[PDB]
Amino acid sequence: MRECISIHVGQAGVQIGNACWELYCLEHGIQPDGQMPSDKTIGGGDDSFNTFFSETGAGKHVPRAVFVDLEPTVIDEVRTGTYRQLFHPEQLITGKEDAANNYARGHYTIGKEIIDLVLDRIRKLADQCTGLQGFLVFHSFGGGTGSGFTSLLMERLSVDYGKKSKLEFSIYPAPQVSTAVVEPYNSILTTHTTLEHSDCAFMVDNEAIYDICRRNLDIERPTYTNLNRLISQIVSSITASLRFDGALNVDLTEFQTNLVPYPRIHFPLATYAPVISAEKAYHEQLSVAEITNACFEPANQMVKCDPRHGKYMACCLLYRGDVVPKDVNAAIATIKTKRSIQFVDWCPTGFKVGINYQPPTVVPGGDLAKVQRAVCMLSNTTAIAEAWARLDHKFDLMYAKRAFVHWYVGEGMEEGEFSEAREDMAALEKDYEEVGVDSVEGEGEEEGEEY
Amino acid sequence: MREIVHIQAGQCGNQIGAKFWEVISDEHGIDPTGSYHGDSDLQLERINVYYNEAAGNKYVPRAILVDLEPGTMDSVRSGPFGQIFRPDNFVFGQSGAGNNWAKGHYTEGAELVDSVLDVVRKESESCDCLQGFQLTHSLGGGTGSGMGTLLISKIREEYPDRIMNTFSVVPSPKVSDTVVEPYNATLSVHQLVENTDETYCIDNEALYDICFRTLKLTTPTYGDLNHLVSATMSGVTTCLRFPGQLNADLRKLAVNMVPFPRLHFFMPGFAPLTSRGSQQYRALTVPELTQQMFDAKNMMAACDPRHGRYLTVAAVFRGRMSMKEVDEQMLNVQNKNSSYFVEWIPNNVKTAVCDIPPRGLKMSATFIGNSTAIQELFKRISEQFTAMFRRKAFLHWYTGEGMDEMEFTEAESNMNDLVSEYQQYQDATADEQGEFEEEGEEDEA
Amino acid sequence: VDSVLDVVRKESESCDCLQGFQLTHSLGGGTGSGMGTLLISKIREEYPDRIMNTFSVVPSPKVSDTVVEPYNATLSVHQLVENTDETYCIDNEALYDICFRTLKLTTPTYG
Ligand SMILES: Nc1nc2c(ncn2[C@@H]2O[C@H](COP(=O)(O)OP(=O)(O)OP(=O)(O)O)[C@@H](O)[C@H]2O)c(=O)[nH]1
Ligand SMILES: Nc1nc2c(ncn2[C@@H]2O[C@H](COP(=O)(O)OP(=O)(O)O)[C@@H](O)[C@H]2O)c(=O)[nH]1
Ligand SMILES: Nc1nc2c(ncn2[C@@H]2O[C@H](COP(=O)(O)OP(=O)(O)O)[C@@H](O)[C@H]2O)c(=O)[nH]1
Ligand SMILES: [Mg+2]
Repeated sequence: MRECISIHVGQAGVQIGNACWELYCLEHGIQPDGQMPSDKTIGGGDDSFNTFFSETGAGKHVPRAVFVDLEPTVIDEVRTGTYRQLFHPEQLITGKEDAANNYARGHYTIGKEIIDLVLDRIRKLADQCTGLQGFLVFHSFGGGTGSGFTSLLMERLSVDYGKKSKLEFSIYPAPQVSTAVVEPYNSILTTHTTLEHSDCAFMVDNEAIYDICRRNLDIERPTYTNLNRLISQIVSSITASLRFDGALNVDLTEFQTNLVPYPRIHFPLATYAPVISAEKAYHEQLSVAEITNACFEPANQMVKCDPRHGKYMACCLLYRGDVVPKDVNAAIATIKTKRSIQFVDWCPTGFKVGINYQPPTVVPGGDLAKVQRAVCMLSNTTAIAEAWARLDHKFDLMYAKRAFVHWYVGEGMEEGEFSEAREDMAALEKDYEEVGVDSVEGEGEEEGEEY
Repeated sequence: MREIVHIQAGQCGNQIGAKFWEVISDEHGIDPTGSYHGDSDLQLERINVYYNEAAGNKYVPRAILVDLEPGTMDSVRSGPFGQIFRPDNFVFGQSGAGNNWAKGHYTEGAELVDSVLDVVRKESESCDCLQGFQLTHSLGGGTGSGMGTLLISKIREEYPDRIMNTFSVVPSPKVSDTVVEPYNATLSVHQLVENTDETYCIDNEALYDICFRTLKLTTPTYGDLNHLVSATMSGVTTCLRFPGQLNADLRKLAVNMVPFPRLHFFMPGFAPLTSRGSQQYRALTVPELTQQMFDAKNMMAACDPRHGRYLTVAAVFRGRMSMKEVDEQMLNVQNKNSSYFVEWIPNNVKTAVCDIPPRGLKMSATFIGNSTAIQELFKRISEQFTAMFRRKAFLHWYTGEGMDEMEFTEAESNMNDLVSEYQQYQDATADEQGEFEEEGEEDEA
Repeated sequence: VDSVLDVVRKESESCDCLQGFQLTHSLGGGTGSGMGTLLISKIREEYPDRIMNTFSVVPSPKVSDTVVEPYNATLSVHQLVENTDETYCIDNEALYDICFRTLKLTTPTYG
């Protein structure tokens, strides 16, 4: 019909997939062991969510999910957790040794020992999609398997299924926060390999989401369970049009056709709103304008570059729940009219708008805001060229001294691989500079009069 | 699901093991009977990582115990947790090294090592998901040092890509525990450095200082020290053995900690450390953890890290943290102290955060740091060696065990090269190796 | 589109005097634009003297709902201009303003 398939790649992808797949059950009434607790048509009906689940037995749900890190410790938490009896036991996949925060262990040794077991179970899910759209991968660019397996999966999928939607969903490098000494290398060996494959790739940073939780939600203590249980609502707001009815719904293809002027410029940065504390939600007005204002606010962005350092190319601004097309048109006309909120000179048409009737729904187990309506935004902009410039800075100090490179060598990797990934970053730097320019015409050299 | 093997070599390497194994029996619920009686399903989930499942709720440790004296072996088995060590996992001589590193490496310990390797093979063929080996030892000792190194060099011949972790005591700063320390430590290094992936440089006078300073005890013995250390070897392996917000495999820290192939000698540390009459007062927080672990005088190591720059540092937390605060305290301590850091290795940190704390306590963290300040210890031991060696002091005893004068000269040269390198990593700039040039002419002919 | 043309035919052999064709679609849409101008340009070869008439959502001047609007609209108008008989231009920026001004509807819905 309209089927999607998610792959949860490495520790971050997995930790995220546990948040996501609480909410994908919870939206439909589906219980933590796949059960539909009450069904108006046992063996058909609505059930609009066969796009996210395959049905078995007497109306038990099996999800359309995959879990993989070469660490049992993070997958066994799926097979012994609160939801163990939801998922499929040959869809909680491991390997014999975890990837040490390294690329080459993925791409040329140990990921390369598990890729054909994974691609096979993916083939059995795919054949059971009557209307396969494509697949999403959830990762960190800074991850070990995150870098090393996504790359090797999308080298396989993009010529296994081809014209099918190729998506990524990525934890994207923090400006000042870090986790690992080896993140710049993991990121840049994956962009080299995988930016040739995704049609659109959707971006968030932990340093911004920590900010959202400390400011907007007014949480003193963001655990990763506090963080990821926000992100759930991002893909819940992206995926609504495939899960519920409405007025102006958006397939997984249309983000591509609209967010991407050029097929290297397909990394749009997310934000989602409203986000308030359980004190703030009782004094706010939370109308569509006021959401849409907070959606373009620089502090409020889910990748931590200020969009004002950039210029906007394109954007996608989907609305969910209590929302009205004239009221939305009014907020678009407002952000548009404030030209100070800056687009490129050449932009004829920069927007993609949507209406889905089902509201936002939270989780059990917080002091949380049960709002009536929400927006989910993705920004395409030269502001990502500020954080490319940071990867250009991080890389060159390490790689000149040739720090760490022997750990990648000894697990299957060329030296020319690093070099040719940074070469691609030398291109990307400029691929993003040949856009931020104004459309004015002319060439060569002159020093005299025409008049 | 992945499995560790451990080596308890010499007097010290084994005395630390006996208290390490006490700490690691308690963490997995296991009574000194060698059976479980524990307090979580998750202690059993990963009881496999250290232990073999013997029949009828029986566990034995993946420990192999190596010496040329039987003395501490009598004291392990008449000691606490003695009954748990299976008899065939004791493998020892009755003649000793007598402090002579060479009598370990060449004469007696060499006559034992194959019979050891059997016990090592029995263990390694039975854990399919074998990930790495550990050793505890003395560096300045004859036995943990002189035999445990050849054993490591024959472990690395049989298990070529598996992790090798090494938990040294080092020679003593101001006065010696054993006279031949500068030759034992320097002979040892030229076997280690081509056969280990991680080496940890613990200083017993730093543990004696830490005990009078942060724990404020005047009388710390080996049990207080052998517990103070075991939080590092517990710590480093917690994020393998229990779930976390960042789980971490042994390789996951080595591959962050080591930037070049011989640059893998570490300064360990731990928080929090507080006396019994002040645990009521200091705060149980992540800025106290971080600033306790980065206190120059909180290092379990012969060196003041304000003398060097940090190449790399990992930081393993335990207990239930804000991940925001783990990150925000790493961010702060690197903004406050940037000049003690190798500036062409920007962002020098690796975090891991396990959800499961030390016994009956709210929280902790484990530090593994790569300062260049470590060069002060190998400077000492090279200048010391030089003063014994340009005179033939003690050298009759080791040449008496067949070592050629080239063996000590290659060793010293090898150490000297490591030291010369450490200077070349210290305070260095992002330089690109160019030289002075000048202008030509434009008057073409 | 052949499977449709077959149903359009089965409808056309139901009409005693086939008047012609009404369409509702969007020019800023994908399918309404692209698969409708496929259908418009194929009908005309099969139904030469009948009228073929269209009620199009057309791009509006202040805002835009889809980024490829100018491509879709202009690729559309290329076919429509020489295979149709009427083109009723319908615009949501006016529809939203008529609902707000003339009917005093504070919140105009697509309903
Ligand atoms: N948002 C978020 N990021 C996470 C989470 N877990 C870790 N991270 C990030 O993802 C990366 C860490 O993952 P890795 O430890 O490399 O996990 P991996 O991809 O499986 O690599 P190996 O475990 O070595 O296979 C870093 O860039 C982190 O900042 C999580 O649950 N949420
Ligand atoms: N930290 C600590 N150091 C000790 C312990 N027992 C001995 N050592 C130290 O280890 C060194 C002695 O080496 P030893 O292990 O006897 O040499 P070997 O048995 O020949 O390898 C000296 O520095 C002692 O202080 C112990 O259990 N704890
Ligand atoms: N006036 C009107 N326009 C609508 C309605 N729903 C969608 N649209 C518009 O039609 C366009 C959506 O294109 P869509 O129909 O999704 O593309 P298609 O399915 O590929 O033909 C946008 O311009 C929307 O504003 C509606 O009920 N009334
Ligand atoms: Mg992993």
